[PDB]
Amino acid sequence: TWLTKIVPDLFRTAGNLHRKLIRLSSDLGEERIANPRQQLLFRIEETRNELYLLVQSHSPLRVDRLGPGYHQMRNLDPLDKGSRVRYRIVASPTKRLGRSETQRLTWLRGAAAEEWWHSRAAANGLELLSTYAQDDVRDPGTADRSRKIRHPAVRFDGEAVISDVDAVRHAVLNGIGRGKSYGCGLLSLALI
Amino acid sequence: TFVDIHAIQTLPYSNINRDDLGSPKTVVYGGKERTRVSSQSWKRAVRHEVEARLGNVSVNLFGRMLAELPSTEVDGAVQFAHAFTVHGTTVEVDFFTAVDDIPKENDHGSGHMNAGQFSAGTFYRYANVNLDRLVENTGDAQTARTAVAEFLRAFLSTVPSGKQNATAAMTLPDLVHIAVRFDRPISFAPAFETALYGSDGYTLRACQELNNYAERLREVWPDDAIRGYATVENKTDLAALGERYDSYPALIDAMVAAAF
Amino acid sequence: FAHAFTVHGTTVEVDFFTAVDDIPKENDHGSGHMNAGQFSAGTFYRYANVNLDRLVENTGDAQTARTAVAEFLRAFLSTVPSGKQNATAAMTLPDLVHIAVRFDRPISFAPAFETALYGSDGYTLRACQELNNYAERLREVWPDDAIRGYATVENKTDLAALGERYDSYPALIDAMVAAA
RNA sequence: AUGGACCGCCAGUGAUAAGUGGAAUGCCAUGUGGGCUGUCGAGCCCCACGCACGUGGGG
Repeated sequence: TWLTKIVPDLFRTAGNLHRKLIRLSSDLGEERIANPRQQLLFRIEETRNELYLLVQSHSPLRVDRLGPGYHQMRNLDPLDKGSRVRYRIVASPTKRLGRSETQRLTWLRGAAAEEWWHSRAAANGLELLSTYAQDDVRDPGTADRSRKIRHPAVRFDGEAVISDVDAVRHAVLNGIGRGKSYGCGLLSLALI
Repeated sequence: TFVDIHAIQTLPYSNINRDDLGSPKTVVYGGKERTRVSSQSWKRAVRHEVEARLGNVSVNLFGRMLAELPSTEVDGAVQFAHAFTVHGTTVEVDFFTAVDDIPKENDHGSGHMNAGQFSAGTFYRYANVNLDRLVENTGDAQTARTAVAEFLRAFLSTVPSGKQNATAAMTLPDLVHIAVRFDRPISFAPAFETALYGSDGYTLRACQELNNYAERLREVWPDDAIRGYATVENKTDLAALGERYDSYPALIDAMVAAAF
Repeated sequence: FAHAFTVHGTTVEVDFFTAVDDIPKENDHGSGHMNAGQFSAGTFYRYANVNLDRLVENTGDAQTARTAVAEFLRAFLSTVPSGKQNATAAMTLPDLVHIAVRFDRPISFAPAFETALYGSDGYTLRACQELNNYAERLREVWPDDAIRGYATVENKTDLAALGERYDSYPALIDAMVAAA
């Protein structure tokens, strides 16, 4: 993978955030499996002005119109088990259930979000997830370009001893939780 | 058919006309005294300029030759209003002394002390042309046509020659508005019956005030008058004065075209 | 020769000076004389015409008229009236010069500065730019084949309407006099 | 076409020379910003799976 610090300017909506992330990468690929996760990822870091954002990626980004005045960028290749390292992350805990008139949506509170998350990591890296328990988007009018929704993210943080390296790294590259294209998924680690 | 033309031409520090004394001529109008450039002085310069560029249409457009004996047409049909300032103007004294070149065992016993008056302001000029009688008297509509066009250009281009070497008052009007009227000629002089206040200039404000007076008079008496105006300012629209034109000679051309 | 006035409004600045007595007084030391002289500063607009037909008519020959015109224009740029210059040292070169060679009639740009400039900032750039806009608007309103040309100290603006730019005042004077 | 019609007040000009506003000067003496406090289930669509409880993919 490879990491960059980038910052869009004029961002009014989340979908245009997605599009500004894909229009700077020409050769794009998508390798999918029926039920498993798709194989960029990204995290919103400062949103009231322009919008600074950390991107994880496979294909190299170069500045575009109204981009940075420079191409930071580093290419990284990943992490010994038993050792603790800093984590991080935004995701959307949900419960899907039959809806009157299907619906994404202990169990809310800060304890089934912790249950949900450590479910997400599973045998990979053991961690503690900052529990949130509370973003809107609409289509920019372009045909076949989504529509309008709501949503709710949660950020999580600390050091996460990993129990399987290739598989937590697998999780780092695949992403944790739905809506990866709308801010979620990216797990960030650092040595303790 | 009456072609009349209004100009808002400003003049820097100058003394174009003066009294039997040195001070310039003034109307007391709207309660506020205001310097003026008398009609005959201005007319003389325009007539001299027309006759110079044109190489008896001068006895027709202008009533008669001053140095020729009357040829039964003393009336000139053309009417020249006396130019007067948009605002009230106080007479500005300029004290001056001519220097004696030969020096005595004395310094500065200057050759001649005196003081002459000058003034500056934005004069609101205006004129009229009785087109029909000009055609009936001149005969050919074409000579009349060339003469009318050249008379308007002379009205615009010229400035009187008076104390001009001491004050280069040569200037072009900021606004001209030629209105081919069939009912009767009308001067927008009452637009300035209330002299404008100062410190921000007067060209722009006098331009829209004259625009307000043209809207109101056009409102009370809607007419078939063909109108148009050219300005040195593109910042403000004056829809009541008619269609705007890119320049003065283009304007004069369109209104000479409109009379016939 | 027009009266050079300021582009901007100027209040008369008063300076209070006291000529000092030199021998010390035994008891009361005071000024020998004390008064207040008025001074002022600003960016003047200057204008002048030369009627070539009359100057050629006066000198008779066109060659002495040519030297007289070039010499006049150079004097117009170089000279300063010298009024209390020993106490103020007001010697200065004009910030901008614009020679036009017109055939129909001379036109002063004094109406361009009838609306006084507000202030707080340097009037030179705004005065040059305003004279530029008025020269542009007059060339559009009153079309003419007059040979124009200018020379300026500031390089912050191109001033397109003032004609062909020349690097120096003598080059400009020589070009426009040679053009007439 | 009006005691009117036609009709320039106008040619020229340095306001000049000379000039310290100068000497002296603490805004000083006094002061808590204090008490209170774990950050721990609707969400619009497409598709794949499902033990139709629910999982996951993408927008």
